Amino acid sequence: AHINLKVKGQDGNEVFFRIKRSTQLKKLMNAYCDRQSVDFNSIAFLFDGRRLRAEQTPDELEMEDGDEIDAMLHQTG
Amino acid sequence: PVLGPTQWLGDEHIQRDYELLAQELQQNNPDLAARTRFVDPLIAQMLRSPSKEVAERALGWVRPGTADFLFLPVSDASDTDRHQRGSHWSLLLVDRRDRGRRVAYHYDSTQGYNDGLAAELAGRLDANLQQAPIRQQQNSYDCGVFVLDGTRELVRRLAARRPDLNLNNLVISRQELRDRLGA
Repeated sequence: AHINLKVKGQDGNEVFFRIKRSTQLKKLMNAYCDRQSVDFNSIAFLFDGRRLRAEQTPDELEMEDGDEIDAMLHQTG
Repeated sequence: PVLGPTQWLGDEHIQRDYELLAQELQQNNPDLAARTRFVDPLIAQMLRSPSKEVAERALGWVRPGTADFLFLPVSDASDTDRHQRGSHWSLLLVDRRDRGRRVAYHYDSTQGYNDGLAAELAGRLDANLQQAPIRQQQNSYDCGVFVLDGTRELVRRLAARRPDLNLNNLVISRQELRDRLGA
């Protein structure tokens, strides 16, 4: 019922999470930004080359234990 | 995403137009689409990450081995500083056709501005950096539009097998981009 995931930052920093596969990734994203003291709206999360949406769940994305999510700050120019 | 008339483009605007372009190319010229990569600007930055595993993950996502052409939007956003989110966009086209002489053409509407990042990305894609001509910007907010319209013009030229990829004659249209994003 549970899945362990790592969030990997652009500088290589890693944070580990354990969550239910039926739960929205919003909870992991909210917790990562909260813990990193960054605005949720300034961060994008990527998995398998695609931007993740907060409303998607791990089961929806076929995530398996040990999967990594890459967190990147948004860019402007 | 919403884009204003003089708003600086964010990665979300670039990525959305690249998504539309990829689907357009898949429908009109699937053989060129299969050999071309429109790299998400965030993934392009991952490719220059100081973290080797981040850069390698991004490389796998791009799968450059089976590609003849890579289009990379180049942001100058910081990898290590949360407040420096970028000032400028440029375009790197990697031509991998001669699998022994890979060339990375760097189109920058402010000539020279992003050359250091372009060189780092070209090296990480095993390619030699070549500055390539593009019409120079005459305002401080349209660099992202040059990147997107430059990409679209280059794709047309590649599909047509045109030899000259000089973009000094490029015509930009922010309005047409805003139309595409709003559709």
